[PDB]
Amino acid sequence: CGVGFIAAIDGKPRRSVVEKGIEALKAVWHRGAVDADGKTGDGAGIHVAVPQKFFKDHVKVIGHRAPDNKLAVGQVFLPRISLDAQEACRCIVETEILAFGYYIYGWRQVPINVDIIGEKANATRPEIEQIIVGNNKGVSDEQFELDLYIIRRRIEKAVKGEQINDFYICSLSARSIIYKGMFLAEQLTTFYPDLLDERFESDFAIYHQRYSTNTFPTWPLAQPFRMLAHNGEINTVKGNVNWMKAHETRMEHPAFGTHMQDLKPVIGVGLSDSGSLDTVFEVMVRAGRTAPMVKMMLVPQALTSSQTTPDNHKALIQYCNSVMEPWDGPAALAMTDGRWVVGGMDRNGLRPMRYTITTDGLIIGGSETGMVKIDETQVIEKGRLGPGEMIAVDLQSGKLYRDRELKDHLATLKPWDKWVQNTTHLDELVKTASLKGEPSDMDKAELRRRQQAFGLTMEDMELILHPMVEDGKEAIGSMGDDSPIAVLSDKYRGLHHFFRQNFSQVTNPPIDSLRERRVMSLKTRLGNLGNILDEDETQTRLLQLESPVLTTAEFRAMRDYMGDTAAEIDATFPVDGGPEALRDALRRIRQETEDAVRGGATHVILTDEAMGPARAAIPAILATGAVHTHLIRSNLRTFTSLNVRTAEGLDTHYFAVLIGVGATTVNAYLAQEAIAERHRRGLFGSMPLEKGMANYKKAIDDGLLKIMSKMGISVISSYRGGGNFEAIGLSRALVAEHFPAMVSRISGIGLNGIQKKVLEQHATAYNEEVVALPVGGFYRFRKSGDRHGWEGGVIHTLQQAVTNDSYTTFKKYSEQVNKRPPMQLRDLLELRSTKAPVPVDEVESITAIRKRFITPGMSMGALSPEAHGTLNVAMNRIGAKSDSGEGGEDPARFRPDKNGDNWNSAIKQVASGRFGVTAEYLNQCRELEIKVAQGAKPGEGGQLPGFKVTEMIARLRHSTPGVMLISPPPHHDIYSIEDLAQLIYDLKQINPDAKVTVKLVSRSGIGTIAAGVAKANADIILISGNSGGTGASPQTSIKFAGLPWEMGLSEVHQVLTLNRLRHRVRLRTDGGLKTGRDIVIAAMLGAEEFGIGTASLIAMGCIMVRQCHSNTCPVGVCVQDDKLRQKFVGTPEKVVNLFTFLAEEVREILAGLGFRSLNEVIGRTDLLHQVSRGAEHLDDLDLNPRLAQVDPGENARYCTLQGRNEVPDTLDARIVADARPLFEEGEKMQLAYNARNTQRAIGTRLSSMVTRKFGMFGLQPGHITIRLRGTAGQSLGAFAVQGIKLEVMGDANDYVGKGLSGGTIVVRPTTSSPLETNKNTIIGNTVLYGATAGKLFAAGQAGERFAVRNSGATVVVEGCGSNGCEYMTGGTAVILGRVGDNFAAGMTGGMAYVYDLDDSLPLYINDESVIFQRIEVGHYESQLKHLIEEHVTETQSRFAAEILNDWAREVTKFWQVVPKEMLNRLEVPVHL
Amino acid sequence: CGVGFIAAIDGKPRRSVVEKGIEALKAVWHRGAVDADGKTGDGAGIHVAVPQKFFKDHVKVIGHRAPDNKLAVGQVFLPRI
Ligand SMILES: Cc1cc2nc3c(=O)[nH]c(=O)nc-3n(C[C@H](O)[C@H](O)[C@H](O)COP(=O)(O)O)c2cc1C
Ligand code: F3S
Repeated sequence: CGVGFIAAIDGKPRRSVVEKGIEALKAVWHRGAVDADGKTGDGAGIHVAVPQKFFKDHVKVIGHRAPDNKLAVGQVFLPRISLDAQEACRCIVETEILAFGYYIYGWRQVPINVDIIGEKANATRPEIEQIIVGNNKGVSDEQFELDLYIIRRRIEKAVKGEQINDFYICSLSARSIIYKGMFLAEQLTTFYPDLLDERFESDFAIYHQRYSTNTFPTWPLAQPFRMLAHNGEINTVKGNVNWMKAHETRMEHPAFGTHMQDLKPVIGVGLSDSGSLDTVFEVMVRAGRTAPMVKMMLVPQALTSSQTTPDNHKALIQYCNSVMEPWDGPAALAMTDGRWVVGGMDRNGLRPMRYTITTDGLIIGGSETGMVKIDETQVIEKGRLGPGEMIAVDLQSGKLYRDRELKDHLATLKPWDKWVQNTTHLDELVKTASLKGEPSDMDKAELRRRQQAFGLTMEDMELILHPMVEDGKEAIGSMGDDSPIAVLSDKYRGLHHFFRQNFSQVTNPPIDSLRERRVMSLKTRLGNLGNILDEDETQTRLLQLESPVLTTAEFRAMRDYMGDTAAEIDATFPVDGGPEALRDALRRIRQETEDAVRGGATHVILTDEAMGPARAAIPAILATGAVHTHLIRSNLRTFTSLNVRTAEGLDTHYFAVLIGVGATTVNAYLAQEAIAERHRRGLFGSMPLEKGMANYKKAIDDGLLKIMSKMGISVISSYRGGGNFEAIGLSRALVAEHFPAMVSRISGIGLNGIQKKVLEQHATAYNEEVVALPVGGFYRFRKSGDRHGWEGGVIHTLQQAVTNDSYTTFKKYSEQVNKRPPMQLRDLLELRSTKAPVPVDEVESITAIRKRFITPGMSMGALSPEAHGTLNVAMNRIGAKSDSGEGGEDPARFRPDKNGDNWNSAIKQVASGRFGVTAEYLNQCRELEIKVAQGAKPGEGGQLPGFKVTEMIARLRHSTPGVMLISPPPHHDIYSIEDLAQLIYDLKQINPDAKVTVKLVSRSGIGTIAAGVAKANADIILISGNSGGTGASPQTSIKFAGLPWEMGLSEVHQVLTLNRLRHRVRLRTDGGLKTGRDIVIAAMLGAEEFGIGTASLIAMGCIMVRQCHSNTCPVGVCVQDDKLRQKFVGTPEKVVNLFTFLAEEVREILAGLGFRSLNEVIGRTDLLHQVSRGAEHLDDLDLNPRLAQVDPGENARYCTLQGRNEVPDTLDARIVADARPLFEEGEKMQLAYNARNTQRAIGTRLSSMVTRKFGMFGLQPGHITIRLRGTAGQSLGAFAVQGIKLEVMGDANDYVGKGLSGGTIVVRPTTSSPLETNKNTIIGNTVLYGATAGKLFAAGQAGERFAVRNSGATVVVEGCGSNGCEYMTGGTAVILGRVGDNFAAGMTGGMAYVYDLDDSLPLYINDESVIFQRIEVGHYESQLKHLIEEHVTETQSRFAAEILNDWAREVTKFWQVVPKEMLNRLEVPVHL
Repeated sequence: CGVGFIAAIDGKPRRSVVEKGIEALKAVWHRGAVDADGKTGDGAGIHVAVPQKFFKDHVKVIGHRAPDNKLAVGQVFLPRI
């Protein structure tokens, strides 16, 4: 896994670049997916210049004459199984090339060697050939390239016309060639011996290797591509393709001519994201622009409102963002035009990219800084690439442009500043809009009648509407969702309940938003779409709004500006139309919209304003979906906009789905009317109405940003009309016809059910004489309201059965719970065998079945210490496993109590915050667990209120007492599957006895992610559902996010069985498990272990009060008081009895079924049947996708291996064989070795042995020291304890000092280095992630996210990048250099010192929660002096030495940064 | 290698024709391409009438109502990978 590029600065061809490229490719085997075969790869490739002399000598040998001009060589993949396909494709190519007039020299068969390819990469091997085309018309180079591209496109279209499969073209150009395949990285020069020749010289080279998630290789899917190479993985392609489908219908350029007609469907079928992006990039380059300009137009920079860039770049970025929608997502790009060679990064800067210049006029860049062997007596400058940066090389003139120079050179071509001034805003327009013409308020009775028509209850106004207008933020709930799903319910559930949101597992990182809110934009532009292949002032003349949500006054001002060009459309249908009225209304509106747009209209306003006692309202979602889809399919969406006036919009989940369907702006007038009516009654107090509306809009925008950030999208323009949702319970026909791209794995109600529901509610509201709204139960149980999973009687009967220790009571409980109408997916299936029953005394005993149950993790921040300890003691008494969850654990509980009641936990979590993760915390467990996403709040981090953090929890988490703690949504360690494999390797090295468990959340597409994580040596997968509890979460994320585990579990099982991977991992599920029938169904689906969770809380005393976030739980389960902790009533015997009953129920059901063990039934799906609710409901749910049986064949249907999956040994092994006196005598040692980038986690296993022997703080500092010489790998010294000292001479790659636990690391350049130590990058990204103790001294600059989540470490580094010291909690950090934007963002504890020569810190710092001043206390001066002296002592630096020389005049050049919460608690105050 | 057809002259359904068809198919192994594997064939097939009662009982078991008219059953090959 990795990209890389080598370029000769002067621009002269030579063999050196090609041989160095091959050498660099030969050393990326550690990141790839190692396999037991050793021959099976997943894709590799190189992209070089054309060796003219080679092919000219070939042609001479054949017998022709070598031409004067350059040659053209096309590489093709033809089918191999047939002999007509080959002949048909050859004929097509030859009649399509000769139609232009060029001369064909002949074909050539590339020599290959099939000795190195495995099996499954050989059954689909294509026939590789080359065609030699010469130019005889004497045309120029640009024209020749243009005709070659047109010929390639026409050949592709013609071959696709005959549906001729297995055909591909890897290149057809006169400048460059591509050698790629499905072999290992190191075996590239063995499969293709041509590259071993002496005449293959070039002036540039690009190389790439990928890491696929599945095990079925397809040769045309290997990178690099033609004029592109991509690392990372793009988020928004389902939205960008839809917008390209509208951009195609107007684009045209005189360079192509009539031939333009054969490039209309630019994005073909059967491509990945890196293919579609490549196609768009190539089209935009071939039409006049240059590679830097296209890179800026497609992947722009983050336009911030700060004074740290010249206005030139701001105008340029405004133009670029106005002309095109960005292509977001983690992306490290290495692209090349015919002239330029560019290496660039995305907006957030997630992937790493490091480069190097040598004195030979040679630049080498890649993902790792130790791939090519180069002595430091040859280097000139080392560097990196920040967020949005780029580095370019011009080969025609032979020059090297860095970031700023390239920006200044690019902002000169056109007068951008004079062009941008054509933009017009709306606040100017709303201020010129006079305070006249406002209509009179609606009547109270009319408002209530309209609200009742949509099903709005008073709890929708007192719970989720009052906090918005009162506070500026959204509501909060603290328990799982036990409500029935939308289709199985019986009340009126709006259409916006059928759409579950999306999020990102390991393959993509979610974007945190409370700290990097500067890179997220909500800009909206009307009058924007047009020709994308143009450059003129008319392209930036449009209307611009600051937010897609508009109030009523703003809507009237915008309607003023629109005026005489807009067309309004009715969206109501007659109630008496008949059984097919809604379909006819849809037809009518989607015909009128098209007939009006063709008439010159440019704005369509879709209103339901005429809703009355005889006209029901069409659901706005369906209307906008139909209209947008029809406009896209009729080549008219490019002309107009789409404005929606709705009467149901009240929650932040409505606007999200409306903008996701395709609407441009959304206006909710009924909500504003309700706000005004509630204000006139004197309910908000003394605040004006405008302040309330402003607070409501701010809360809506914040919630929209939250919803947009769960997936990884940072701009609204690329999120609109993409359909980032899933419909569960809608007909396949309806979704596939009216909605762009959503999957309905189980079809549901069609149009008749929606019409029936709408008409029923409308009649109930308008013919029935209403006087007030129902109280309604959706978040809280109400008798008049909706049904729930946990009612009162069930809980009381369960608690009684548990406390009296009687089984018949528990069977009464089971009979009560297994008799309600269906409420979940697992209620419709039915067990049915064909064998004869066997007696009860023959099945497995209760012990072997109880050891299959575990309890999920529940943090100590949420639960009380007593309940946590009770669970830990109870679960260890019966032999099962418990969980500690996030928030760490008490060290003093690490030994059995004196009743033998051991309070330890057999499962430790590695949360996203690493709040208590140390070296001892990971060596005191049997079985580990990685938590990627939680069941209740997927794509989000756990929260903890500011008053829940007592002194004990503050000490246990190494934080500040009385401070809100919100975990970061992403992981900062897991940005792609390769980083997940790296982290799994780290965890398996730090603890040599435990297993690694990955926790996911059920959704569509989880199958490929599961097949990918299974290749990363993970051995337990956990699939949580959407109905899981939580400690504190927003209500929208609780009710409108996730999917039932019935889908995800079956999908993962089938996908894992398909890839012959099921026999290596185990499956575990939880979420909503209550009885034995549920467990048996889950075991039939494929699971092997089961988690219970909330039921345990009910066995200990919790009665579902749903006030966990208030710190006032009456029983005292989730509490941190003393008054309330004294009211605990829990006992372990209760939980033991619960588990015993639950296991013996499974025994009962199995004995009645006809089996004697759970292994007899796991995976046997054919024991389940589906019966529907009857001929009176007519939901067409087909669970057959859920009951499909994939045949294993040879393998079993469960795990059959012993122990974990061991991994290859790093250098640590040798160290353990050398430092034996330290482990036997306990004496001092000193070792020296040679490091290389193919050695990961150097010094971690040694730390494990030291921890097991002496402990974290048993050895004096510097007991054992190691000296490494060379560029080290990743995770250097991760989880190092005190007493270990690593000294690297050279540089480190990434994640150096991750989770430092008291050790000491020192990084310095070589003594023979001609480099300024304060101007060259030495360490990479994410340094000191979650460290608790130790020291780290570096003699260079660090990367991005330097010292995130630092807790107790001390670091001295000569520079920093962007996002430095983000969300730091404790310790000291000295930065002797410059910093980037968003510095010290979210900092809540510690201290920082910056050394400012430029006096430009107030422009980069985030003055939100920290204060910056100058040093005024000698106590804080001795600290800095001693730290810099220690730095000088260790690294022998020269910058810091010269700073120490002139101390009196440089002490006044330092800024001191101190958090705001630490203003009372500091002990020597900072002021005078 | 071979074709074959069985028909009831009067035109009344019965299990006899289907079982005789299966029996006839079970005895054409001498003309085919025998292989060292013993499992690899090159194609075989049968074409019969629709068993209305079978699928009607299936639908009844599912939970719907068996219609009065005849049924329609489509057999499809979808991708597996
Ligand atoms: C009070 C509470 C605290 C929780 N804390 C965590 C946590 O810290 N980390 C985590 O991964 N899951 C946490 N969970 C979710 C559980 O791990 C598990 O997914 C959930 O309880 C399953 O729901 P169920 O009991 O209905 O089966 C918590 C759940 C609750 C109710
Ligand atoms: S709902 Fe929560 S506040 Fe206590 S009683 Fe149950 S754990």
